Amino acid sequence: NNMLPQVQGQPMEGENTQVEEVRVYDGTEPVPGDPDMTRYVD
Amino acid sequence: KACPRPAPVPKLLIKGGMEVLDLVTGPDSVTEIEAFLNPRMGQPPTPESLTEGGQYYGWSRGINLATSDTEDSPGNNTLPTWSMAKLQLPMLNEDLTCDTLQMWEAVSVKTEVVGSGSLLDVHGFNKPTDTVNTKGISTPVEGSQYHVFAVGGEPLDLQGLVTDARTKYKEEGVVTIKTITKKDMVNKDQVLNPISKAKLDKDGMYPVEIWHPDPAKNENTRYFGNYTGGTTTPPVLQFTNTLTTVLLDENGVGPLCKGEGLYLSCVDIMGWRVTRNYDVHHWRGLPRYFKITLRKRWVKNPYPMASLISSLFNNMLPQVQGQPMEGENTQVEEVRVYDGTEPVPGDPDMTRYVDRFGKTKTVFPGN
Amino acid sequence: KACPRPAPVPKLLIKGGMEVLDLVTGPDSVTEIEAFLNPRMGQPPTPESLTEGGQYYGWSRGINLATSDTEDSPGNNTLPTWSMAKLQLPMLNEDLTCDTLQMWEAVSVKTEVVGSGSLLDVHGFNKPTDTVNTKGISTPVEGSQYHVFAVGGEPLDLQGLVTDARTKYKEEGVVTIKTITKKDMVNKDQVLNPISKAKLDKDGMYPVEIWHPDPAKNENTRYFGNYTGGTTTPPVLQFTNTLTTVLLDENGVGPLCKGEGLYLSCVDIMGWRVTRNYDVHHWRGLPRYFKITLRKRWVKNPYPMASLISSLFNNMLPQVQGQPMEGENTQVEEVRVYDGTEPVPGDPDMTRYVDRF
Amino acid sequence: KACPRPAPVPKLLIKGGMEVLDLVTGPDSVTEIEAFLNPRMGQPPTPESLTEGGQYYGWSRGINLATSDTEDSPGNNTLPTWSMAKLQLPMLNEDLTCDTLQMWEAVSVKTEVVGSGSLLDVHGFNKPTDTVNTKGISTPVEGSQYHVFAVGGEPLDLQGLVTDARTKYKEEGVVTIKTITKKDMVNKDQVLNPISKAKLDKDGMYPVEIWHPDPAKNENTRYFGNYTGGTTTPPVLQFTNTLTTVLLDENGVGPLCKGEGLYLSCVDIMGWRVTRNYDVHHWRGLPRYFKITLRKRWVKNPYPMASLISSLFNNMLPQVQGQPMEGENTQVEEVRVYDG
Ligand SMILES: CC(=O)N[C@@H]1[C@@H](O[C@@H]2O[C@H](CO)[C@H](O)[C@H](O[C@]3(C(=O)O)C[C@H](O)[C@@H](NC(C)=O)[C@H]([C@H](O)[C@H](O)CO)O3)[C@H]2O)[C@H](O)[C@@H](CO[C@]2(C(=O)O)C[C@H](O)[C@@H](NC(C)=O)[C@H]([C@H](O)[C@H](O)CO)O2)O[C@H]1O
Ligand SMILES: CC(=O)N[C@@H]1[C@@H](O[C@@H]2O[C@H](CO)[C@H](O)[C@H](O[C@]3(C(=O)O)C[C@H](O)[C@@H](NC(C)=O)[C@H]([C@H](O)[C@H](O)CO)O3)[C@H]2O)[C@H](O)[C@@H](CO[C@]2(C(=O)O)C[C@H](O)[C@@H](NC(C)=O)[C@H]([C@H](O)[C@H](O)CO)O2)O[C@H]1O
Ligand SMILES: CC(=O)N[C@@H]1[C@@H](O[C@@H]2O[C@H](CO)[C@H](O)[C@H](O[C@]3(C(=O)O)C[C@H](O)[C@@H](NC(C)=O)[C@H]([C@H](O)[C@H](O)CO)O3)[C@H]2O)[C@H](O)[C@@H](CO[C@]2(C(=O)O)C[C@H](O)[C@@H](NC(C)=O)[C@H]([C@H](O)[C@H](O)CO)O2)O[C@H]1O
Repeated sequence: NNMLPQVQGQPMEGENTQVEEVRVYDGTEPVPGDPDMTRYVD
Repeated sequence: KACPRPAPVPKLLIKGGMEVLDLVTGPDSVTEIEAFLNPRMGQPPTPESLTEGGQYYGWSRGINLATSDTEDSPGNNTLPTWSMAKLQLPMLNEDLTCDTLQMWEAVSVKTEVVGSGSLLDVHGFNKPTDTVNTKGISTPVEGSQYHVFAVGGEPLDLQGLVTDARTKYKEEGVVTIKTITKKDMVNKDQVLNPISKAKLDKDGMYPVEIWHPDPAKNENTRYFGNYTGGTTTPPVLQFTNTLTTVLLDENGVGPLCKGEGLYLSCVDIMGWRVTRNYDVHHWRGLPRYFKITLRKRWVKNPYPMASLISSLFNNMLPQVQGQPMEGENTQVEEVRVYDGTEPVPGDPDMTRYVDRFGKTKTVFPGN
Repeated sequence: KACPRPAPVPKLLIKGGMEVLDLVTGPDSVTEIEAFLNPRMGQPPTPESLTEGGQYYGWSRGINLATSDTEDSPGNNTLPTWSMAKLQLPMLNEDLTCDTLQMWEAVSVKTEVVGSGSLLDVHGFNKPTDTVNTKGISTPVEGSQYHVFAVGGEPLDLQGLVTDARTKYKEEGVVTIKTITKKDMVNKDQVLNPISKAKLDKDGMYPVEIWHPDPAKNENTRYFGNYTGGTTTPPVLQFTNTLTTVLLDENGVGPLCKGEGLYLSCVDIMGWRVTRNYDVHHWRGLPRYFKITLRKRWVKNPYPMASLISSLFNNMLPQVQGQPMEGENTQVEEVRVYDGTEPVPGDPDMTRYVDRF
Repeated sequence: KACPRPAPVPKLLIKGGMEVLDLVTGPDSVTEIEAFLNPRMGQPPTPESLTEGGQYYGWSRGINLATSDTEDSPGNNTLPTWSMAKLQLPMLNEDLTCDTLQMWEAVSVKTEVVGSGSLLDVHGFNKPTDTVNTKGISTPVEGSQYHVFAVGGEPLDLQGLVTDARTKYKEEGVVTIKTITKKDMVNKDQVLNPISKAKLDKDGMYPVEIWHPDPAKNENTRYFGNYTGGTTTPPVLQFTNTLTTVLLDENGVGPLCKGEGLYLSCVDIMGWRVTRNYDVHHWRGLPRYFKITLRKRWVKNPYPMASLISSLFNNMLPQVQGQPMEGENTQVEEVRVYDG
C-alpha cells in the first residue's frame, strides 16, 4: 500500500457505492429451486 | 428419502454487499462482485439540478474549440476523462512458516455497457434531420466512439501521447503530462514519450485524449478496448449477460490485488450529440458493469520477512549525521575478509576477489 | 430375421398446441414450444382499420419531435416499447412432502426475426430517391436499428438510463422511471441509476428508449441484443433456421420457469420509414419467433410450508407500527452471530480491511 | 505389390445427367447433382428479343411507384419473386417385411451465385458519376441486396408479412396473401399473420416483398439468407468453389424427399441499376448453382398399409354426384347382417 499511490476513484464502498452486489460460495449444494426466497415481510 | 438428488451447483454462502466479504470464507470460497462505473467525461455529477448543470450529466459540456494553430485551450468539460475505482477487499492468511501468503486473485469478468437503448430518443433539440424546414429526427448520437477498460491488482499504468504538444491544457483540475511532469510537453510526448507515463492515481481526471494504457513491459491489469474514428460514424453496442472473460494470465494467473484492492478502469464514448442550436457538438458516454470473479490464491511471498522486520527495526535508530564511510569519498581505504586458512602465500600484498561467481588469486598485479 | 435398422431419433409423443402440454410427460420428456411475438413499437393493433388506424400497425405512429431543450414531450405512440409474454407451463410436481421437486427448465432456443423481406417494397409514398422531380424509389428503411431478446424463468429485469431527464413522458399510458419511482427523473437516471430499476411486469409498455436489461448481479433470463446507431444506416438480418442457442447456464442449468412461467421478451427496430411529405420518420419493427426447448429438472424445494402456515402466525397478531428495526434508521445498532468455539483471539474486532490501519 | 497403389477415393460409376440416376445405385451409392436457378425477378425469359423485351431478362422492369397512401399499385414486373424448381428422383427399395423404406436424403450442398463480375460494366446508360456534365461512369448497381435459398425435400413453407397492407397488388399473375387467404390484407399481416402462410408450389410468382421462409413448427428444408438494406449500399459477394454446406439435421438426417423430389429455392437481389434518364430504378438478380449431395436412407414406414392403400384408392377415384345413400334421405331402405 506504500508502493501503491493513493487514489481518487469512484465509490466502491460508502453510502453510494456502485457495487451492485456480492456473493460468496464455498460449497456444492444441489440445485436449489428459487435461490432467492426468504423472510417475507413488506 | 431417496427422492432423486438434484444437480450439484456451487453453494452460495451469503450474498449482499461488500460486507458479505467480511465473513470468513475459507479457501476455495469464491466471491462475485457486481459493480459498475458511471461514465465520467466532462460535466460532473454535482450540479444535481438539471438547470444549473443543465444536466449535461454524463456529457461533454460543450465543445471548446481553439483560437487557431497557435492557441488551443480546451475546456475542462470538453474533456472526457478516464472513469475508474478500486474495490477494497478483506485480508487473507499467512504462514510465515512457509513464507507464503494467499492473495485476492481475479479471474474472469463479465462486463457490459448499458444504455445503448437511450440512443433511440430521437425527439428533443438536436440538429434536425431536415435542417431546411427544421424537420426530421433530432439527429442521434453519432461520431467517434471509444471503449476501453481494464481490471487489475493495482491501478493502471498508462502512457500519454497527445496530438498537439502545444495544447493549452489547464494546470488545473485534470492530470496532464505537465501536471505529471513539470516541464511542458514536447514533440516526443506528441508521439511516445517514455517519460510521459503516469498511474491512475486519480479519477475522472486524466483525460483520454492524453492518457493511454501503456503496455508497460510489466502489468497486473488486463485491459482492452478500441477506437473508431470518424465524424458521422454510427455507434454500435453489445447487449449481453452471457459472456465471461478471462482476466487469467498466461501461466494461469490473472491479476492479484496487492493491496487488497481490485481496480476497475474503463471509458465509453458513443460519440457526439449535436445541438439544433448550433454546432455545439458535445459527446456522450454510457456506464459500464462489472462482474469480477476472484479466488484465493497462495503465493510465494516476494520479499523476505527478516528484511522487512529488521528493515524496519533499523530505520528506528537515531539518525546519523556524520562523516562518509561510503559514497564517493569513503574514508575507508580498505577491507578484507578471510574464513579460511591457506598456508602462507608468497606475495603477501596479493589481492583476491570473487566475481560474478568465481573466486580468484587476483592477477599477479603485473598484468 | 435381420432387418435394416433406421437411425434412432427422438420419438414423438404428440404434436399439437398448448394442450399437448397437459399430457403426462414422464421425466426426460422434452418439450418444444414454438411461438413468436408481434413487434410492438408505437401504434397498437386495436384500431384494425387502415384508415382510422391508417394501419401503422407495427410502426412508430408519427414521430413527434420535441420543442426545445426544456421541452420534450414524446407522445406515446412515438415510442418503441418492449415486447414480451409468458408461456404458462403446466405444474410438474406434488412432493412438497419431500424436498426434491422438479420444474420446467429452458435449454436452448432458436429465434428468428422475419419479414426482413418486406424491406424491399420500394414503391408507396416515402421520401423518394430523387426529391427534385419526386422520382426514384420510395426510399426504404434506414437509420438506427435495434434487436434484443431474452428467454427466462421470471420476467426480465430492467434498468433505467435515459438521454434527457427533462423528457416528459406522459405518465399516463407507459411505464417510466417515475411511474415506478414516483419522483421525477434525476441526472443519475441520465446514467446509472441503481434505483431506477424495474421489471417487465407489463408489456409494450416499457419503452425501450428508457428500459434496459439490467445485469442484476442475479439472473434467470438470457438476453442479448445490439444497438446500431445512425441516421442513414442500412439494415441487416439473418433469415435462418439453422442453428440454435443455448440458454444453458455456467453450471449447465439454463432457466427454470419459476412460477411455471416461461418468459419471452425482445425488440426489433429496423430503423425508420420516412414519409414523402415532411420529414416524419417512424420506425418499423418485425416480429420474432422462438423455439424453446425445455426439460424437466430436479431441484431442492423452494417453498417453506412454514411461510404458508406462518402467514397464519402473523394473524395471531396485528400489523405493527413502531420504530425502525430495519431501514436507513434501524435502531439496531448491531448484530453478531456465533456458533462455534475458537480460542480467545486478541482484538477480535480486527480491522479485516487493510486501510483501516 | 511391386507397383505402388495410390490413394483410394470414391469410385465414380457414371457421370451424366438425370438419366444417369436410373442405373441401379446400390445402397450407399452417393448421388451428386449439379444444377442452378436463373434469377426470376421481373422480366420473364419469353420476350426473346432485346428490343421488345428490351432484354431486361434478369432485371425488374422499372420501379413503378405510387399515388400516395391511398394508392400503391406495384405492377407485376416491379416485383422480384421467389425462384425455385424440383428435382425428380427415382423411387428406391423397400422391405415391408420390416416396414422399412428407403428414401432420398439430402446432405450437403455447395451453392454459389455467379455473375458477381457482371457488376463491373460501368458504361451503358445508368446515371453517371458526374451527372452535371453527363460524365463519368454509368453508375453500377447499388442498393438493398437479398440472398436466401433453401434446400428441402418437400416445398418450402412460408409466411407472409408485408409493409403497407393496402398495397394494391394485381391479384392476378402473382400470388399474394389475398391470392391465398381468400380475403384482403389486414394490419395483422402487416406484422405477422399466422394465417398468411403458404407454400412454394408455383415459382416466379411468389414475390419476395411478401413471402418469407416461415419457421414452421416442423420443417424438411434448410434455408438461409440475409438482407442488407439501404439505398446506395454496395454489393458484395462470394466466389467459391471451395466450400460446402450441410443440410444435415439435428440428428443427422438433412432432408428426405417426400415424393421422390428434391426442392431448391432462393432469390438473389444484388440491388438495382438506375437509368441515366429519370430515377427509373429496376433491380438486378443473379443466378445460383447447387451441387446437392444425397444418399440412400432407411426409414420406418410410419404408416399403415391398409389405410395408405385406401387413401390411394380414394385419391385415385373421383369424387361423386350421388343420390343420397345415407343422410336423412338415404335411398337405402335396409340392411341385414346374417352370419350362419
Ligand atoms: C457556462 C458558459 O456558457 N460559459 C461560457 C463558455 O461557453 C460555454 O463553454 C462551455 C465550456 O466551458 C461549454 O462549451 C458551453 O456549451 C454549452 C454548455 O453545455 O454549457 C453547450 C450547450 O449546448 C448549451 N446549451 C444550450 C441550451 O444552448 C450551453 C449553454 O450555452 C449554457 O449551458 C448556458 O445556457 O453551452 C459553452 O456555451 C465559454 O466557452 C467560456 C470561456 O471559458 C474560458 C476558457 O477558455 O476556458 C475560461 C477562462 O478562465 C477564460 N480566461 C480568463 C482569464 O478568465 C477564457 C477566455 O475568456 C477566452 O479564451 C476568450 O474568450 O475562457 O466563457 C463562459 O462565459
Ligand atoms: C391523430 C391526430 O391527428 N392527432 C393530432 C396530432 O397530430 C399527429 O400527432 C401524432 C402524435 O401525437 C403523430 O405525430 C401524427 O403523425 C402521423 C400519424 O398519425 O402517425 C404520421 C403519419 O405518417 C401521417 N400520415 C399521413 C398520410 O400523413 C399522420 C396523419 O397526418 C394523421 O393520421 C391524419 O392527418 O400523422 C400527427 O399527424 C397532433 O400532434 C396533436 C397534438 O398533440 C398534443 C400533445 O402534445 O400531446 C395534444 C395536446 O392536447 C395539445 N394541447 C393543446 C392545448 O392543444 C398539444 C399542443 O397543441 C402542442 O404541444 C403544440 O401544438 O399537442 O393533436 C391531434 O389533433
Ligand atoms: C411498356 C410501357 O411503358 N407500358 C406502360 C407502363 O410503363 C411502364 O410500366 C412498367 C411497370 O408496369 C415499368 O415501370 C416501365 O419502366 C420501364 C420498363 O418498361 O421496364 C423501365 C425501363 O428501363 C425503361 N427503359 C428505358 C430506356 O428507360 C422502359 C421504357 O420506358 C420502355 O421500354 C419503353 O416505353 O420503361 C414503365 O415505362 C405504364 O406504367 C402502364 C400504366 O400502368 C397501369 C396501372 O396499373 O396503373 C396499367 C393498367 O393496365 C392500366 N389500366 C387500363 C384499364 O388500361 C392503367 C391506366 O391506363 C392508367 O392508370 C391511366 O392511363 O395503368 O401503361 C403501360 O402501357
